[PDB]
Amino acid sequence: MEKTQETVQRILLEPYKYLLQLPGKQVRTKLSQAFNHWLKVPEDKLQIIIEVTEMLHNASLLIDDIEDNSKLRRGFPVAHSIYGIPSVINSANYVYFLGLEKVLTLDHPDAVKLFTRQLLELHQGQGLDIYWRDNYTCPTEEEYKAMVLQKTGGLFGLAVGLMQLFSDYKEDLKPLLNTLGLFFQIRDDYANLHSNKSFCEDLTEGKFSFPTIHAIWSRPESTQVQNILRQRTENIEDVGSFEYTRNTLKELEAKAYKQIDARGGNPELVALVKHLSKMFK
Amino acid sequence: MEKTQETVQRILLEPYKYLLQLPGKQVRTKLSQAFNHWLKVPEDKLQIIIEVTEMLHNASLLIDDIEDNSKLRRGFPVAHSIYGIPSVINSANYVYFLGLEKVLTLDHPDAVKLFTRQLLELHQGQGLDIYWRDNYTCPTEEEYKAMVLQKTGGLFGLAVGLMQLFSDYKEDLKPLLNTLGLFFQIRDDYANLHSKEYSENKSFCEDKFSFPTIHAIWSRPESTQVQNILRQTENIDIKKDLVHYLEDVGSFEYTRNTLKELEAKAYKQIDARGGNPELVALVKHLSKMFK
Ligand SMILES: C=C(C)CCOP(=O)(O)OP(=O)(O)O
Ligand SMILES: [Cl-]
Repeated sequence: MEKTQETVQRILLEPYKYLLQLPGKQVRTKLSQAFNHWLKVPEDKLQIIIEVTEMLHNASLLIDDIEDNSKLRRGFPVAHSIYGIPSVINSANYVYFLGLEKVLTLDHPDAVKLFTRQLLELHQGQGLDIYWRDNYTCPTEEEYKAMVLQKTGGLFGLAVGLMQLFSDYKEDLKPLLNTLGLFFQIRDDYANLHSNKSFCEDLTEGKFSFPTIHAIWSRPESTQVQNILRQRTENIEDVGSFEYTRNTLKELEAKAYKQIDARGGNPELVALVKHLSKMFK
Repeated sequence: MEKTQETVQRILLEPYKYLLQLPGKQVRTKLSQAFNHWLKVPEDKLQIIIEVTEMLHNASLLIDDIEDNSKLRRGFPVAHSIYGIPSVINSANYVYFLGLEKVLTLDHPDAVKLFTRQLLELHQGQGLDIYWRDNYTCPTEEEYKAMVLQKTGGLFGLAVGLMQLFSDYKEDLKPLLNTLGLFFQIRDDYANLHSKEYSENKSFCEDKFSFPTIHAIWSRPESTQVQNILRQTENIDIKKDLVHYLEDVGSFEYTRNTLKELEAKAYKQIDARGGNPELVALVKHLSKMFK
């Protein structure tokens, strides 16, 4: 049972390990560690939380790449181009439940409730993202943000919320988490599209991210075009798109620094935000 | 957030609601009812468990159809032809977590543990099935059986396990569950190759190994007639060929014998648990297929 449980687990995890070994930032690791400046979670619990968070993050990327027909991830072919969609779905989903299993080792009665809630949020966000893309209905800036706070902030919320289960630190971290979730997402959007080639391809495909959203709604005919496209569904700043994105990022950065200062400072979190902000300067 | 949650929910669940309308046997409900002879679960808990089980099962079917590249289910388009693979993955996975959420309403400390274990088993079984197919690894009979017990019985095991959490009856039903899991799957394998009526109702217009072909491959290890037949004819012809080869090597007889042993074992194990007329009658009816 040891030798072949281990073979099975290794087989099932192959697509996931492919992605995990690619060069990446582990921002969720770094964020959680920086947040522990406030929360003072014991190392053993923190390690579990970080593992859960990174597991779910990587698994969700496998799924994301299938859901939007991406070709590359972290510079390399997406897992499903190598292993097939079937094995990748299975692998990513297996990791979700291995994440659940690991949450149970936290031995806290609220942990599973929080994990369930955050996974449901994540799927709501993802599901909207997909729906818009499939119907070519470009979200507004505000719709995009709300979706991102579910799809991206869902996991940030899980890490910090699980930490809060093991901490007497009671300050409201939700505003800062919202800022950070938007910041990270929009920064990714910017990093992916700033060098026309990916940008134009996105527009062709109906792949919506912060720069293309700005570009689409910038044209006056946008409203009437988008309204025709939204009738098919259950759907309700004169500057360049990259400049607008850079400006949004600078605002989000400044806001983060304000919110960190409002919580008494956090040099490690500040240094992380500053490093990540080089991307758009 | 009130009127809006409902819209989003409906978007997310559309592929799942489509699949709910498709023909199906609802055996998991029938087996749960049969196990309730012993377990006598309070109706409020039983209703939740059955809903959880059916949700997880239907979600797994959405995923299964993507994972094995099915084109039809019971003669109708697979969900992902209608809604696309991205929406279906998202829908099925959302339902998994809605299932988790509902398991929490059972308010028993062991329910989530059971859920986790059984979902992990399900994924291991599915994952092996996929791996073998993708990597041209023909399993042995013993490996196939072990895979089937995970893939086919993972959710069966969850239903009964969750039931037993709210039952005074605490005897070990796992051996019987294993026998039943194998029996159901191998009977399906058999019926799908040996019975035109059963094939027509279930796998209408469908072209992936199974108990009989595994026996045929490993019993005549030098032959490659199975592989060669599958690589060839429109499916009626391919199937005839496969069927004749299986006939000629004794794979149908071997499968019938395996099923008879599984049947007899089930009756012995049911008797050892104190008897269960409903389950016995169901096994007997299902056993006609191979008599
Ligand atoms: C939801 C989002 C924004 C995914 C991208 O995250 P990362 O930029 O952290 O990707 P890796 O470093 O983990 O590759
Ligand atoms: Cl510190």
